[PDB]
Amino acid sequence: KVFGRCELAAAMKRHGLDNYRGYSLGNWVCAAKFESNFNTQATNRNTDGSTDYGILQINSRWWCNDGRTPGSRNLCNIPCSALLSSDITASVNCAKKIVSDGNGMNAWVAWRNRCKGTDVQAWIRGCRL
Ligand SMILES: [Cl-]
Ligand SMILES: [Cl-]
Ligand SMILES: [Cl-]
Ligand SMILES: [Cl-]
Ligand SMILES: [Cl-]
Ligand code: NA
Repeated sequence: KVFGRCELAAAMKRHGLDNYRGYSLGNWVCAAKFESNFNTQATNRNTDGSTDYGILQINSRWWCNDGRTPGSRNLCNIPCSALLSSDITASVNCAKKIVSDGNGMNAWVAWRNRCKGTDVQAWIRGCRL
């Protein structure tokens, strides 16, 4: 599923991401835009053999099991394929664990390089929330 901007903002708000660990909703929409272009089915392989999955490009090196990342962890206790669903529940719940692990949203490289320090409120401007 390719979400619209305001559609995704509303879904993330319903799932409790607005101001989660102090990160306003616009931060999460901005991260999703540049990680996946709002596409739940996005995948990308990393140099070390791990793979990033879904709307927030969560990495099989630490967070999910895809059966092909030897020596990795599965800290969200899910198969990585669950992060590609049109229902974003699994991605949101795993992202909550990630952002709580000490480094905040700096875990998302695209957030750090393209959202951090910008006017992220623009990403939810005009949306009915
Ligand atoms: Cl957009
Ligand atoms: Cl915001
Ligand atoms: Cl594995
Ligand atoms: Cl949902
Ligand atoms: Cl933080
Ligand atoms: Na893994």
